[PDB]
Amino acid sequence: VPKWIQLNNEIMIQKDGKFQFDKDKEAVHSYFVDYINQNTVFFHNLKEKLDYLVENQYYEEEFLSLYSFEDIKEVFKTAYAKKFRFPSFMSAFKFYNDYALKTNDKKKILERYEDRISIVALFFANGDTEKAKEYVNLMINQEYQPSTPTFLNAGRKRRGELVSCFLLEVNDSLNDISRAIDISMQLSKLGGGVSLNLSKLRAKGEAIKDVENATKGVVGVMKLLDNAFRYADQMGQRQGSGAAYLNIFHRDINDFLDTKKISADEDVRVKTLSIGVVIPDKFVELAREDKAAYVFYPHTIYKEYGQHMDEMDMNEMYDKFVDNPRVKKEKINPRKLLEKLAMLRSESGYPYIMFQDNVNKVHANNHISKVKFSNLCSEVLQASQVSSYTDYDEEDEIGLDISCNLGSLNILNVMEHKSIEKTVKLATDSLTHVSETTDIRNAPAVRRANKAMKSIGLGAMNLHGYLAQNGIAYESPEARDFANTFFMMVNFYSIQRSAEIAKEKGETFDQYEGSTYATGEYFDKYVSTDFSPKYEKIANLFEGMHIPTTEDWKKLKAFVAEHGMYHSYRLCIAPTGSISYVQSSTASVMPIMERIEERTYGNSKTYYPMPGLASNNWFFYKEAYDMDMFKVVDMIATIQQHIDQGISFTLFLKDTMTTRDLNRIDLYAHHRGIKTIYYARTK
Amino acid sequence: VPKWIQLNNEIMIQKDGKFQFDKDKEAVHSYFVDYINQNTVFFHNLKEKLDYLVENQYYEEEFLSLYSFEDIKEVFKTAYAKKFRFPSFMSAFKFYNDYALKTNDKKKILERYEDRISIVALFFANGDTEKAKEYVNLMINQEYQPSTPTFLNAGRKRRGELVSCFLLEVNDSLNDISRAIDISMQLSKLGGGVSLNLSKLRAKGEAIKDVENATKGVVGVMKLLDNAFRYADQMGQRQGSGAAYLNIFHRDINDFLDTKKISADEDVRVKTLSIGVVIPDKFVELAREDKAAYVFYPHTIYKEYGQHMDEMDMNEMYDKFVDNPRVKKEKINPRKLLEKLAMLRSESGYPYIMFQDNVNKVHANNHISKVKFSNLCSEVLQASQVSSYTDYDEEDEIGLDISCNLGSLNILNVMEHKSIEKTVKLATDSLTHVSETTDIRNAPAVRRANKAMKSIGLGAMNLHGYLAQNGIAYESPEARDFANTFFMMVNFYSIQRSAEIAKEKGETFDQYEGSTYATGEYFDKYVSTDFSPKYEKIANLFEGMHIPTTEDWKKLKAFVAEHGMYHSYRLCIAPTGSISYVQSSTASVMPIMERIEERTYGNSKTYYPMPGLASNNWFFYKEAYDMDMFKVVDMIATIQQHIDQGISFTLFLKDTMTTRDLNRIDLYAHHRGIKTIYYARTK
Amino acid sequence: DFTQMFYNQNVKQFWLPEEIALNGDLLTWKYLGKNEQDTYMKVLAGLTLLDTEQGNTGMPIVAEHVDGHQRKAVLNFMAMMENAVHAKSYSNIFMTLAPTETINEVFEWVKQNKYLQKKAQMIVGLYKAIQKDDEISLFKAMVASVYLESFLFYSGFYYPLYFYGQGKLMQSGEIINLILRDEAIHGVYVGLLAQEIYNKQTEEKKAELREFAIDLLNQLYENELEYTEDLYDQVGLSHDVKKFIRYNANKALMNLGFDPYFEEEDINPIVLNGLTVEPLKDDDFYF
Amino acid sequence: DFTQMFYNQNVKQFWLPEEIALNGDLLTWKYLGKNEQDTYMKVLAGLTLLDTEQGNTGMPIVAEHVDGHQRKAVLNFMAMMENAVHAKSYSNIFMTLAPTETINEVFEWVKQNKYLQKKAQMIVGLYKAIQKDDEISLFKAMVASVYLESFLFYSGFYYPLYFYGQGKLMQSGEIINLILRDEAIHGVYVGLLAQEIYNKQTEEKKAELREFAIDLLNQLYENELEYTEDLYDQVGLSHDVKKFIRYNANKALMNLGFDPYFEEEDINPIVLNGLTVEPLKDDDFYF
Ligand SMILES: Nc1ncnc2c1ncn2[C@@H]1O[C@H](COP(=O)(O)OP(=O)(O)OP(=O)(O)O)[C@@H](O)[C@H]1O
Ligand SMILES: Cc1cn([C@H]2C[C@H](O)[C@@H](COP(=O)(O)OP(=O)(O)OP(=O)(O)O)O2)c(=O)[nH]c1=O
Ligand SMILES: Cc1cn([C@H]2C[C@H](O)[C@@H](COP(=O)(O)OP(=O)(O)OP(=O)(O)O)O2)c(=O)[nH]c1=O
Ligand SMILES: [Mg+2]
Ligand SMILES: [Mg+2]
Ligand SMILES: [Mn+2]
Ligand SMILES: [Mn+2]
Ligand SMILES: [Mn+2]
Ligand SMILES: [Mn+2]
Repeated sequence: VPKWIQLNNEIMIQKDGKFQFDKDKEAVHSYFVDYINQNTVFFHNLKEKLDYLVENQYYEEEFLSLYSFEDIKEVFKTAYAKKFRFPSFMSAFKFYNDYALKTNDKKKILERYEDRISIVALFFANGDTEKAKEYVNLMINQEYQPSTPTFLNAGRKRRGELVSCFLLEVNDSLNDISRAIDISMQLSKLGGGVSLNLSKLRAKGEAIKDVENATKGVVGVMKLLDNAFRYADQMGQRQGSGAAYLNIFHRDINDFLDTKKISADEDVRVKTLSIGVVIPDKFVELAREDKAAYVFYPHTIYKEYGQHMDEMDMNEMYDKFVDNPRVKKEKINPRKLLEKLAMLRSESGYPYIMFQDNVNKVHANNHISKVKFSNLCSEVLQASQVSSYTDYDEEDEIGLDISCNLGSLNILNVMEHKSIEKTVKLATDSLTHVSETTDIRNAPAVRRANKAMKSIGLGAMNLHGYLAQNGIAYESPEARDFANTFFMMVNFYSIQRSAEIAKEKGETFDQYEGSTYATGEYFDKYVSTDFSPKYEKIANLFEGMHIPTTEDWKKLKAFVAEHGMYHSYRLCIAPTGSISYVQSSTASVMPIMERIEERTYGNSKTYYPMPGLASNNWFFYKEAYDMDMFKVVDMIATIQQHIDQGISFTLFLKDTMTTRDLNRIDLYAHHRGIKTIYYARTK
Repeated sequence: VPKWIQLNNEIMIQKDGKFQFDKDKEAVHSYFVDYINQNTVFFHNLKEKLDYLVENQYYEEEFLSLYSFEDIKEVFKTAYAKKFRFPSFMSAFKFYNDYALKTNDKKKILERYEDRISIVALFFANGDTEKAKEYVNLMINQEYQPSTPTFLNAGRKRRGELVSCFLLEVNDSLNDISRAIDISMQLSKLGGGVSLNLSKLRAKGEAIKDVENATKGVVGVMKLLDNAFRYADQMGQRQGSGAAYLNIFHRDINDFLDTKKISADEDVRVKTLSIGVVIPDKFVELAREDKAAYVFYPHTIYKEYGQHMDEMDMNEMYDKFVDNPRVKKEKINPRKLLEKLAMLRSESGYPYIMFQDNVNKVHANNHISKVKFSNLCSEVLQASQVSSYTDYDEEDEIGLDISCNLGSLNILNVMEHKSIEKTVKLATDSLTHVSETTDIRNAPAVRRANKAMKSIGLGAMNLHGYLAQNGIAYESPEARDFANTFFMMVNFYSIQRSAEIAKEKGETFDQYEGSTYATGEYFDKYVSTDFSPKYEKIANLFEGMHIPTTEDWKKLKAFVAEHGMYHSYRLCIAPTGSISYVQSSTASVMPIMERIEERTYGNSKTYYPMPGLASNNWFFYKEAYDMDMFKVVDMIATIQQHIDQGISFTLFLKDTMTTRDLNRIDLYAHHRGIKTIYYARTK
Repeated sequence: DFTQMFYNQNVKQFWLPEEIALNGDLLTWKYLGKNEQDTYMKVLAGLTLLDTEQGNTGMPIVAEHVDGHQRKAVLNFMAMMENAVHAKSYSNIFMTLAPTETINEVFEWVKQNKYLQKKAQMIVGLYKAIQKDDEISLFKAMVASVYLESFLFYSGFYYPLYFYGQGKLMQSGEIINLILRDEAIHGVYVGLLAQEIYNKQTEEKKAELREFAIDLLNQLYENELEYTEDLYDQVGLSHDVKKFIRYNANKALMNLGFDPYFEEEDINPIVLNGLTVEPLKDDDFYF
Repeated sequence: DFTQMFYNQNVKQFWLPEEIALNGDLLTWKYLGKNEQDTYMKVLAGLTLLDTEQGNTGMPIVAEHVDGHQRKAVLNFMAMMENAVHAKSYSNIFMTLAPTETINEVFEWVKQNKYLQKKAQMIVGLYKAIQKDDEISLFKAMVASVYLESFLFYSGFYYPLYFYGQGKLMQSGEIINLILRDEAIHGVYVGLLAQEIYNKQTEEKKAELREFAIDLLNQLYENELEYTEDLYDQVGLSHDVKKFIRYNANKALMNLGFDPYFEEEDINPIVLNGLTVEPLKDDDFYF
């Protein structure tokens, strides 16, 4: 057993009835001194290292060619001047096992944390040395963490795409289904997760060219997609992961849900495809009143009205569909369907829940389209337009797919440095650069939507960590007050940066004029309401930082009306799992699952205490399974009111909880304005 | 129990020690008088019936509009002038349950046999009333039978494609694999069987973009294809059928064969995909000498030589591949592989066996390409060129994909009418019309190859029926003598018709100049050898018909040299599964499986004696399982010397035959020039 | 003269319920009346009980007392079929067609049903009365086993066969036909062993053994009548089933080498409709 | 927690002797020396004799005393494999390799052999000592059964595996490998049934049962060493066979939930090559 691993395992060995938390610093120091320094390649100078990395097909020479070697040396010195030290063994282990560049044989280490940070900053700056230094300071201070794809692949010749989340609309035709399979395989080949909307596919038993009962429904396409994702499993290094979304009013909803039953037959069972359900307010209203509900055949609706069922307003068109003899529908029990969803989530954690009306009542780009589904992580909520892929030698009608490149603010580090504005603006710049340099040449809708909408996702992490290290309970009203103020500030500064970018480039996103930003309806609550902390304790946390007021929001509204917005979507809180160890932070805005994380790496078990965990803050590091999910919903709803996209919201359930408790949590989240529910985790 | 079923079931009730074969005429008479005449939609005259059929979206008006109604009436009168009577219950039952046009509710019969034949003749003639009458006489005499797709769909608005056999080349890339899946689904949607060549795909454990052990091999692509064919089930009435072919020297050959093992894991099993193996002479030579053989990784060969492994001559390149360090190969036992093939064919009847050198030593279009694989029925053997499907917005490099429309001569009726030449020429004209009227909108390579090659397949059926009804044993030398003479005459007249069509249209098939027809190397054996019957009994069967001599073949060779050849391929003997009942003929050129065919339709069982079966010829109707498979191989090889494409050759094995017997049968077939082996049927 | 051919027949008949997919019966089951479903569940539960005891007790105990390794191998195989294949197949049927509560209720119903308890008491009592080296106690248990195989199962078999013959519940029916095919050969085999013992006796002893067999049959028969009425009156079939069990009682007697006891009757015609590798040598490559 | 899983694994491993053609073994058998042929015959007879005890007594006696319908079914299936499959397979191997007179003589010799008899009678003695409703005596018999399935067979299996790993006697070696694979799962299953009894005991009773198991293992092991030298010295293999016995003794102990007794050793590479729903209440929708 490695010496550092033995030191780490001493964490759990109680001394004086207390965990030996100081053993992790010794564990990380031993890990470095005994493995990392030994296995780190030696280079006489930075010039030689850069030459070796470029010539040996490790780095892309184009982005490094925009700087004189003096500027590159200055940036690397800026990264190294901080003398950054990993506070725990797990942070350094995760970095040097996942993100640190290694020789082609995976035997030696070519990049340190400073080297990766400097390369990422130089890639972001796009030839600006001062901007590169600012990015280096942001990342080395760990105020901002680029998403795993960007952090790992930026500046590397043999790299996947820096965007890893894609949403695909599928039209009701064989050409569209085949193109969807091809695009999913192409995108999974790039390492990105693919979410597909299957609500426009006709249900099982529908006619194909005036021949009845010919359609296999969404389950056959689901089997096709599951096999496609299994085949394009990223060369075996990471199994292909895809998500399928179906509106609850789709006739195949019960068959769609049954694909995740354990007892499901292997023919119908889908193994590697995640499933989410889009629930309009109409379904919740029907279930609340216990009224018999109907699920519709999409193709009958399309023929009767000329539009897709998910392209129409269900809250208004449900009665018309029920009263239309030319629309085929199946009677269902809405409460039985809700209970089936709860039981399926308890057994497997699926499906994801998207509350469509919660998403679209605040959606700023409803003129472009309503939000119909989410991504594989359930935090992407953007307008999409379905593409029409025609026969060979015909012209395809390319629509708008969804993709956003992610980055996370480190809430603890941002608050400690009092740099919400600067961090948010720099992260927005880096995400804009990543979006601009991204070009998928096998997903026409994805490429077109990336060019037209310029969507980015700026997330946050270490909310529970920051609160616990400041003596604030995650479920307390003070925690919600802090989240309200912090995310209001984040939204304000991201909007300001988007407007500044639009002014500098003299260009907004496609169809901005019809958005709520253009009309000013977006800023109504910000100009009419105040979001400064209501608790003196929280207000003190923001000392030295300007909290935007109603006057500031009015000025920002006027500025946006004058100059517009560059990004259709800016903020989305993704789960941010792997890089949380490197950042030494709690994942996303969710509460911690366990105070100390027990992991197995090889035959050695590693112990990871929650970042900042200690005797004096043990009580504030309350585990998620012990919290009231209603309070977690309150926190997420407080945060979600300042996020234009969704928040990846996992539910942490105890094994004693019945399906009724899960249903109550779902209904409260829908009541509280929650947009999506990611996972039902049971302890 | 219907009266006709009761009469038919009286066949097996032996009276006086002999079967009551005369009950079938009574059975068919009762069937007609009590079901068909009752359930036939009544029209006052042909004009009203045609107007009703065209108005109700039954008959396409494009082909009918080419004729004045007087011409259509004359053609229909010609069809009815024969007073055609179905000789057995099964023929009429098959026609009026599979091919007769029925109302949309499937309750009434709109088409009689004469109406269907007249519609097909009008479709063939393309406006030529005399040509239409000739086609009506040809089909009503049952000398020529259009294939099930052409016969069923011709002249129908709802009709699918008249071509049903498709061969696709798959290039070694994700784009090409996705395009192959899409094209397979598109062609299955049309109801045609799709065969894919997987020999170009790199083996499992090969590198993708300098990333080793990333490729999943041909079995992952096979799983994708199996799911695609399962999804495109053609309404489910006929499940989607696809075949995958792999070269025996491919690395994945063992895994390719393991997909058909019953013991195979379900994640590897491919339920709906038939598998064929392409065996070059090199493999047989290696197994004969018991030498250790190697299976090669295709991508290593492609990188080393810039050409695909299956695009090279293995008999010339095997030693170079073995001696080349840059080529990756693993050792195998050729005799163990042959035994595994025999065991798999005994257990499941798979894989199909294609003897590549047997096919390509007589292939006339080796300049275009060698024949690398076969179709789902194992009789299509044509040159193919793989396509290069590139990224979206990139132009594709469309190759040549194989397809042919099928027709069968009725040997018994062609010999009774002494109309080999006229029947062959009319069948060639009809096949050419079907080829010219085909346009596949989602298979660019299929459509391009159809335009360029103009390949047709003219088969034959009722060989065993004709021989038995003439006192000739199937395995006897006289049977092979008759087959030799008859198929030599068929080849002569099909070549003459192809040359005449080329002269009339002024065009040959693409790349005809480099073919063996152009250089005259095709006619060497015909100008040097006489194919007249060597037995007086056989020579008498051809009395009244002119048997081409060496002088006639010299004249035809000169004529072809002058005018060229319109078709790259003319003759292929397909199984002719269900349309043989309508013609009251034995299936293809294979010997009959049973003397009396017992089948259960609905809840009533029916008996079908072999056509012409009686006490006098009972012994000549020897069943295939009782036959010496060596004599069947001899007969098929005799026929195959006059067929430019392959022949669907099913092996009929007794349960007592060991795997060594099957291996010996395959080795004798390879020795005798057999191109393909279709199925291993065990009694 | 017979064990080897029974060995071969038994092993070649080997099957598992999982070979038959049961989801195809879902609709014809849904369509039956509540009375029909109730009778069907109870009928199969009665069969399950019989096979449970035939597998756990009857076949193993007879195997223990019968001499000869081949005879023991046949009896051991038959025992395995009873509890590892037959009894289990009924649970496959139950788990497909019925919700857990209905399944729980029917198994509770077997425990408290007086006719099913009586028939189990009588049959198992005779199995457990076998004394080592005492051929008469063994004969009595073999008669009981033949009566279970060839007579007692048939009040149960009637109903799946009755549906199969109408094209209803055909997947479940396929399972039942396989079970019935097995029991027919089991009844013949055990019958032949019983006849071996009977044929060793004096005429006086034989007369007593016939009395035992006929008294036992009548006692089982009278109980089966009450069981049949209890199950089938609600579906209107009791008289028809009674004719069927009498028919099969005669077959059981015949399996024991005795004359038929009941007069012949017309059975419902629906129920009648319900019924190598060798290597390649060098010369193989030359012709 | 385990019986249905073992049911599945057992039934999916079903096989028949006829599946493997044996005649091609004569092509390597003829090339073995007299000592090799002698050892093989003696080992084979040893396995045959021990497996017969397991089929006639060991499995059926355990099936009789174990409570639970599903356990009785699995145990019945295992007994069937011993009597119907394994016993016929051993007979087939013998009839292929030796003439009738040679088979009779080898069985006469092995039947009189001191080391084979010692272990056979020790195991049978524990099966005969099981008392109705006494779980201690049942446990002791289960220990004996696990020792036979997972340990005592392996001094014998060594030789066929040794040939099988060299390319000799491949057809009979394939058969032996299938048999061995069945005995492995039999040993694991009976081991779990023994642990169930063991875990119901007090701490003092547990210590007493552990002492029983170790003492029994020691007696059998010391006799195995003598058995091994008696058979394998003439072909020079005894040292390696002894390592294989200890390795399999450790597996048998682990099957009984006990610690390994012997230090870990590497095995001969040739032999290795051979081897809670609740409903919404109309108030959950209001907050
Ligand atoms: N075997 C058969 N095949 C095809 N059509 C048949 C057959 N038998 C009867 N029909 C059809 O049914 C009609 C009535 O048959 P039937 O034998 O009674 O005729 P018919 O009055 O004797 O004279 P004809 O044979 O000239 O029709 C026939 O005219 C023909 O249309
Ligand atoms: C071809 C095919 C389609 N489908 C389903 C998938 C598509 O969403 C749906 C429509 O297929 P389309 O490709 O749109 O067929 P079509 O356009 O020719 O017919 P229509 O005019 O009615 O649109 O049918 C199957 O389930 N199986 C099949 O084999
Ligand atoms: C993308 C991908 C390809 N493949 C297989 C299918 C193709 O036949 C083969 C080649 O893939 P390609 O799509 O051709 O990949 P590439 O051309 O970018 O890389 P290279 O030039 O080195 O070939 O790899 C997989 O098995 N899994 C995958 O995820
Ligand atoms: Mg369509
Ligand atoms: Mg490539
Ligand atoms: Mn039974
Ligand atoms: Mn029985
Ligand atoms: Mn055994
Ligand atoms: Mn055993």
